[PDB]
Amino acid sequence: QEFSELNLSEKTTKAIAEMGFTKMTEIQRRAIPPALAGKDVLGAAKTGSGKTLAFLIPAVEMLSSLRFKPRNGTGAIVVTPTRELALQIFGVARELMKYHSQTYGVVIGGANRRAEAEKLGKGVNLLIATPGRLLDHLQNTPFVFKNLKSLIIDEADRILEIGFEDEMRQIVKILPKEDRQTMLFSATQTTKVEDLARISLRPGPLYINVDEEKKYSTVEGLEQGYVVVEADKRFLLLFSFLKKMAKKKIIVFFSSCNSVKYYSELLQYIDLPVLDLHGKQKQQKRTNTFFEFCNAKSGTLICTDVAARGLDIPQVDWIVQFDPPDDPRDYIHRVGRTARGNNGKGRSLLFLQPCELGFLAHLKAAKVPVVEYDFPKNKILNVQSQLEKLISTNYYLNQSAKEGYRSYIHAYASHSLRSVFDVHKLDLVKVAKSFGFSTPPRVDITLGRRAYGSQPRQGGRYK
Amino acid sequence: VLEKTKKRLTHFPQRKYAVKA
Amino acid sequence: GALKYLEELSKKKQSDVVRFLLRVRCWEYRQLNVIHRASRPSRPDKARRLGYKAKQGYVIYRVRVRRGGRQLKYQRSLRATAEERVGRRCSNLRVLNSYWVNQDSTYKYYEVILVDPNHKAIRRDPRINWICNPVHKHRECRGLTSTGKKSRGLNKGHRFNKTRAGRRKTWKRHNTLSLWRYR
Amino acid sequence: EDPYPDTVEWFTSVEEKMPLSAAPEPKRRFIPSKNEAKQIMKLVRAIREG
Amino acid sequence: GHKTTRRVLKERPSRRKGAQSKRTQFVRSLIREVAGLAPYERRVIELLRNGKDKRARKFSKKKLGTFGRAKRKCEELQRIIAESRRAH
Amino acid sequence: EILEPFVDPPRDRNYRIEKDANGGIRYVY
Amino acid sequence: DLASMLPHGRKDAKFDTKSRLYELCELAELYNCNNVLFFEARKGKDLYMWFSKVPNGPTVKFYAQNLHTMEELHFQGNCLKGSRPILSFDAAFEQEPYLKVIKEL
Amino acid sequence: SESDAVPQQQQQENHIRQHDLELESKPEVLRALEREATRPVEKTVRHQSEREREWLQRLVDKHGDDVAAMARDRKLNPYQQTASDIKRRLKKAGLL
Amino acid sequence: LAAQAFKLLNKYRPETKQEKKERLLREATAIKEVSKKPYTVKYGLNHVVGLIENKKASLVLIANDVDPIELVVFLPALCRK
RNA sequence: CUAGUAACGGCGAGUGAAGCGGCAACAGCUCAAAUUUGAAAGCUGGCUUCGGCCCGCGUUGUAAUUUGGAGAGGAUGCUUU
Repeated sequence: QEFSELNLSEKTTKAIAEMGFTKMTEIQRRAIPPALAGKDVLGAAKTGSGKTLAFLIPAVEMLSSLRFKPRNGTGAIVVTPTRELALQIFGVARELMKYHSQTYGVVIGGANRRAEAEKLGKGVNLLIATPGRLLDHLQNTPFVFKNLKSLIIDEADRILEIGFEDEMRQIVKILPKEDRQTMLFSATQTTKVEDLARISLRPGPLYINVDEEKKYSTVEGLEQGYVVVEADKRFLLLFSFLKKMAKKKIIVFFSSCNSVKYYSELLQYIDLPVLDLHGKQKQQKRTNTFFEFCNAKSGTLICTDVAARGLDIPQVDWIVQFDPPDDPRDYIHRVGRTARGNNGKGRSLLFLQPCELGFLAHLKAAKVPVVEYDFPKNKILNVQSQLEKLISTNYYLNQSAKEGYRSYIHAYASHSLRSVFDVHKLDLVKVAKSFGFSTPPRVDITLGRRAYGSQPRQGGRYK
Repeated sequence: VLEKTKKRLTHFPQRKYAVKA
Repeated sequence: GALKYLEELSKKKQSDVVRFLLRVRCWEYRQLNVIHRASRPSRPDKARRLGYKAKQGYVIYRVRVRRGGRQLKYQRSLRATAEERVGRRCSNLRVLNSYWVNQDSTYKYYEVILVDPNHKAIRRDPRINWICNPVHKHRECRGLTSTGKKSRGLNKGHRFNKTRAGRRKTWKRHNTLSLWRYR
Repeated sequence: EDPYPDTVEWFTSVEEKMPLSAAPEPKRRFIPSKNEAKQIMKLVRAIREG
Repeated sequence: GHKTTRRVLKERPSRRKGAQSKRTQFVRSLIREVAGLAPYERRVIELLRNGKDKRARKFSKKKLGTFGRAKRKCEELQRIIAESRRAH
Repeated sequence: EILEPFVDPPRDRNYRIEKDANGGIRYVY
Repeated sequence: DLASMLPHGRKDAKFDTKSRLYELCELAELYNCNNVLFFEARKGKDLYMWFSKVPNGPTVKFYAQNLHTMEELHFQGNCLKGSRPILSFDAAFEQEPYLKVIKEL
Repeated sequence: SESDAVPQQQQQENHIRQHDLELESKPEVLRALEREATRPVEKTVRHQSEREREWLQRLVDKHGDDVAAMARDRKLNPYQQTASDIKRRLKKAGLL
Repeated sequence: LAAQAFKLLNKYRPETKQEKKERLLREATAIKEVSKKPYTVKYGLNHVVGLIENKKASLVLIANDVDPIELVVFLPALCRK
């Protein structure tokens, strides 16, 4: 069974064919018709199994059938644990709703708070939101959420692990419950995701597992590379590594969609032939660029960590991790496996600052071996002078330089491993120096004894 | 008059109209 | 943004740097004339906020006024007495507004902004050509400045009922016997 | 009492690295001046007319 | 009284019409350090280092005029003493 | 001393706390 | 008139209504007083009298009515300022519980 | 039927046209007033300047129909204009 | 130090009203019948203190005789912060 | 009209409004707080064949943009002179 034979609207069907997706992946095939009927479902899928398309199809279909307008407010809420997974969901939702008249928007941590309230006040029908800033908007901002019809909880296990316990419970209290669809997607079935399910879902779920029980977690047959690199010289290391190890296969990882776009236009101005894979391209372009990479012999793909979870990495010689990784269990184990690539001799390295040497202690505690990689000072191609000249005189590449810098810092602060990676040991001057700036652009890092005779509040109206 | 009031009066002038009975 | 810094410094006017300046200026202003002239405003942020520009036709004058009672109290403010004394001196100019600059135990010091209605830079500019009209002759004598609007009770509310259109006009309205034809 | 004391820098002793303004720079700072391009073509029109 | 359906409103742009910008806090903190203290504020500072918090609070009441202004001035000056030893 | 492999390591008052007449929380200063 | 009959008390005025009721607790701790007699006026016409013990003790709300003070000339009586009173209470003050904690205040 | 109880939907028929309004046995003066109301009006189109078409003519001869390269070339696009703006400007000149 | 500062600063003097009018006359008559960013010394109080608030300034030189001294009295602390 | 109402008073003499409602007429705006900084773009004079020359004012701020039921900046595609 395929996308055509399930009866969709002509606006939904035409946008579906524009992406090139025809064949239903397994979770979409058996969870979209139950959600279209109106039954709440549970999903035990893995990130990148097409599950992002699995809840947006019933969400978009109900918006068009109920004929939502901006004055009716939010119809669907999709809760995503981190920023760049929400930015991927917002990317596919834009391709979905290209023929529709509904409105999509994104609420994320580190974004402009009072610009988002004006975005919400005008009317956003489909809202993808981080649970932290969702609760801030729900308690403080005036916008319509009284016509909500579906709630999506995407990677519910990752939401609980980050520490959004109290935010999840306060959200299900404030959002309306009567005649509401609910979806709960997760990977591992912990006890905490059971309490989240029993308080958000209707009393009869429709649960499906396809969770990969054959997790070949190897603790010995693995090897991880790492470079100690100064904060202001990380791009110069990436540039020198790519130009000297050119005519080879290299996959490089980043942390944000904005940084991938900025470094794509940088390397073309500096004349390195390199392929990019970020969220703002069309979906058909992404499959063409990945297929052209797989049946290539040499070259480089720039792609974020989040897009490469659901991506089947071909035989590559080098796996490059420029930014801190999203899930280090995902990182160390699986891309360490795909670095070996069955028979090939492939290696994977991790860029580390001197302020991130605590990752080594976690490596030694997990008993998985490491290999140092060192650089001479005469191999770094010092092109900082012409990089600063190009940023200071080109306005498009300056705009992408600010966006890549802000998206890197915001992702650094919203990291699970706060001990190894936190923003307060970064120096922003050297971080912006690598991004191409003389002076750092402004960012927000942050984004008992009580009163005498003060008793708790017995009652009253508060707002 | 000011430039900001000339730019307003150029593109949004007092139109002429009638209302039916 | 140098004037935002001046606005915060003017708020803090008993502090050490400003009280030093207010002491040495008061000594200088005392030994000058009563109705002498200022080439530049002593508070450029207050002059800017009140309508002064660095244009030909705008002048600044400094006045010392004697402080104290008239237990009868003079209902005219000391700013209103200051504004009336510039206009009787610079009879060709129009009093725009005034502001406080200094204080003593015997005198208060004000700086008054004047606009020349007969210059050509003033008549050409539609932001200040309203003062060229003959209705605005001697605004300080009719209580038409910010001091006069304060002392005449020209605010809105139940709190300013008797004086929100003029008390003499309201008293004339409330004491008039209105007789109609078909009574 | 010490009558007039020494000043301690409790705010300037720390140095912040970012500019205060987070507002985006306008494009006008990266391109040739449109205000002069108008002035040039006015001088062109006067020279064409003689 | 009458049952009418309520509307949500766009956010007032006159809300909090003071100055809550991060830039205006830089101007206020920089001017205080340049300007110094008033003579009355110097007395409250001296009592706060000596530990006479009650005498400093009562002195602020008599000088400023209301109790909430005494709380505000003593809080700002106590944060000045805290930031003074941080630089020290 | 990192016991678990890669999760975060785990990491006063002027009053007394006692219950009130409605079975809630009150304070003695 | 009441403060002329309590030598163990001190006067204050102009308390901000937009403040919190437990900042009255901070106020009396600052002035070293264990009781407060608070006069709250509504509309400029309605008086509400508060009695409390400042750190932890109970609090009573009243609504004052029919006020008459010493400046009226028909009273014709006088007592030594600050002299110790004879407090006279009622039988119903003694029996009933809520008035009995009021008599303590 | 109607799912969300909005009274605006019953009255219906994010930007609107701003300088005009699109509009869909009686006295003679009224009949005349609708006649000059709906009479055809001259377009009075606006042309590009001579330097503007020379600027575009220089651009198309170098690059061609690839609007992306005209956006990222400093010597013939000194004002650094977005490729969609030049594409719209080229359509007005007639060049593809 | 004054002479060495003014030796560098004289090299980056702004263009006066005469040679700016001639320079605009250059490009007008050439248009009848290609430039980089101009670099000049920046002046004006609100322009300069806007530049130092945005960390665009490299060196700031302040006069000692501003008749209302308040206009520059915050400048040494703002530059140092 | 409210209304001789509320409110104040040798509470005697007295004094004495306003919101609402019905009409008449209706119309909205300018600044200061921003860096034009890829170009003081602004303005008074007085010399002229008048077509455009200098002098001065002004950066301690003259134009443009903007004035908090707002706004700016990018992008965006229609609509206006």
